[PDB]
Amino acid sequence: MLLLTPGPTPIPERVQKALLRPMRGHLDPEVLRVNRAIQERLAALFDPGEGALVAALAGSGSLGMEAGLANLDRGPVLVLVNGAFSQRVAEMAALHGLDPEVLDFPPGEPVDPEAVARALKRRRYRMVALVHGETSTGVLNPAEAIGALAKEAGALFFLDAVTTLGMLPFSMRAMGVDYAFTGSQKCLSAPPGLAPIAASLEARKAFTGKRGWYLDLARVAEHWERGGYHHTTPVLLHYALLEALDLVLEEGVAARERRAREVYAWVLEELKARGFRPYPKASPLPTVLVVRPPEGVDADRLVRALYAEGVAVAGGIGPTRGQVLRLGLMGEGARREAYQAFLKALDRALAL
Amino acid sequence: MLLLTPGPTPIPERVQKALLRPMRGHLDPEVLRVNRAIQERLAALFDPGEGALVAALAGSGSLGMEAGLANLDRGPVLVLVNGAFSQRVAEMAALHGLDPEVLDFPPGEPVDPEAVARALKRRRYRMVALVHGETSTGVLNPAEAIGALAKEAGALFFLDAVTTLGMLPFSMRAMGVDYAFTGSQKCLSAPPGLAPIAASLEARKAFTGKRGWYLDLARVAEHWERGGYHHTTPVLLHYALLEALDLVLEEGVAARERRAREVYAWVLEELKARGFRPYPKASPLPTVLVVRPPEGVDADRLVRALYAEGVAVAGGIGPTRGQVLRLGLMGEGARREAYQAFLKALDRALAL
Ligand SMILES: Cc1ncc(COP(=O)(O)O)c(/C=N/[C@@](C)(CO)C(=O)O)c1O
Ligand SMILES: Cc1ncc(COP(=O)(O)O)c(CN)c1O
Repeated sequence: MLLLTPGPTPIPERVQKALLRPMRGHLDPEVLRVNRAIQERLAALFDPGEGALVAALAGSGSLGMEAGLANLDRGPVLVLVNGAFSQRVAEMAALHGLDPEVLDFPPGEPVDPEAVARALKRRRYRMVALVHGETSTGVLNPAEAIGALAKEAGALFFLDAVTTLGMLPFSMRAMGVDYAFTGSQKCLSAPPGLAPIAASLEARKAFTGKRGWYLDLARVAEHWERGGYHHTTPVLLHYALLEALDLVLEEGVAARERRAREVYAWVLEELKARGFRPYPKASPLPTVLVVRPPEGVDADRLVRALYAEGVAVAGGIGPTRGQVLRLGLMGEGARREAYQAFLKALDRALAL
Repeated sequence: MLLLTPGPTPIPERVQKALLRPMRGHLDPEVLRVNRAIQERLAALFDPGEGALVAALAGSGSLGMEAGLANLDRGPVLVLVNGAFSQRVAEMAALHGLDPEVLDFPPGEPVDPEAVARALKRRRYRMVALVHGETSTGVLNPAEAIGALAKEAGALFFLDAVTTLGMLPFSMRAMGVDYAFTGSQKCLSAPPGLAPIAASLEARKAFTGKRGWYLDLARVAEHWERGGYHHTTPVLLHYALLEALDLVLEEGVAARERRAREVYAWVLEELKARGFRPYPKASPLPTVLVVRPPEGVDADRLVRALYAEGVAVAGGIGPTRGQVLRLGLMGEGARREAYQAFLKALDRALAL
């Protein structure tokens, strides 16, 4: 089953094999040093700035998302929405009483900085939340510009980097980000179960909220910074993430962005040749190709057909449920060979 | 490094090797089949009653602990405390504004049902919380007795079964338990990263509190009962957990208890002969051997000495910090070969 879902992603033998290494306690100095190494690799990708909290939470990307909200002392929070996942952010903010304010943009269209700027003048915000690459629509948002605006309005900048960290240009310092996170199974090509996070110094000062125990970043810091006991960690996953991080760094994000952009380009031409149409109206996300099937072809049915043909892709989600095919070009998904196989399966699927 | 910490525990080869199976999407029909398989096995160990919610949360035992509290509509909650982990239960209950009422018992001593009976007559509790086996003290609490008292009081019965599920006789129905949980790395001897949970129909009816997103059991239910999307799951851990669950059912809980109790008695005599003394004053937990060191020997120093000899054990925690050694007799920890090596390393350590 070729894995072309825009998360989880294919795992390199080298990484998955790391899960075979001898099991150890979560407080074993060796594991503590493995955790130290992980922080250093993640810092090279995150570029978080001194005094920042860098860790890998024991959960999926969503845990990382909620941790960046549940610990916030207060709202209001300007949630920039243009997709299913920024919608999830607003959903979590509301749940936690951060009195979120939604600034909506049409699915398939990028968030507009000019619009953001005007919204920031209307009220004072403690935090502004954005999703770097909106997986549900295949849209890349202008985070660097947004971050500059947030800093001007004196608001913390929360950024979902699931579809970008490890594959596209990323830097918290450069984008003025106060909180970033991803999942171990995204562009990092590691097995799912961990959620790398990064909280700047200013984020930590504002993170005095106490609404959850498991996701309390203060408790998390005690283990990741001081080696104290918070809760038992998925040690084996830690092994795999460290190995996965070395792999990413050996290649370098520049080369990884090229892989994605190149394949994205010809796959779209191949799909347009077959009647498909790109979903994003502008500012496409290189790591996730989202397309509408040919007229008269049911997207979800096509996903089921592709599965039967040996290839797993994703259907739409949130605003695009039942309307598209979402193709992963994150990590090992972004491979010429993988997509040539996908096209063979697609043709078999379309013939039925 | 021989892993004899009372959690995590050594992992069977058959179990760890399952982590090498082909990665799949969290919604892949094959994975959903594995999940239903997981539920079947856990229901066999939990014996939760009809309509109960059974699942494996993506997180450590602590996530399972908080999940049964953060989802509770209202308190007050009578938290029976006699160890570090029942104290954690109290800390979570407070955070979530469930008005916890703590009833303390001396560390090293089991909770007394008669004292609980009186407390339950002093006030009407929405829930009664207990730790089946307190890992910090090596004490086994009278879960069955307390559950009968809870049912009479009309209170939901919350039970931490981390050191008991998968090794000691257990049944939510027989014990009147409404919420039970454990971790994958405990008696199940699987890789850490998952937290098996079981909520009774009555717990589900009362679980209408919305305080956390990730740990919302209603959302978890949507994925584990209807195959819907909640968040990406640790797919490889799921593969491993199921394999570990089968290993448990193939041996049988009755036989696993016997295995643990047999080693407990033998190791304890060997340790007494060497000047060690049992920490529990009554009702010793067969799955966790807690001992005080010989005269003149420091507990934490001995733990480091053992590590230097290639053996990993835990020192005290919470109320027993620096006063004891805690040896794991859970899952693969309960093996003669393992503890014979322990004694060899121990005598080398004691010689210095
Ligand atoms: C932008 C974005 N943020 C957060 C998440 C949450 O991560 P996790 O909890 O699923 O680990 C996803 C996952 N989106 C997936 C890959 C999974 O449903 C998809 O279907 O787009 C995502 O695309
Ligand atoms: C009795 C008890 N309860 C809960 C837990 C929580 O598990 P974890 O460390 O896997 O979060 C533990 C293990 N620390 C425990 O021993």
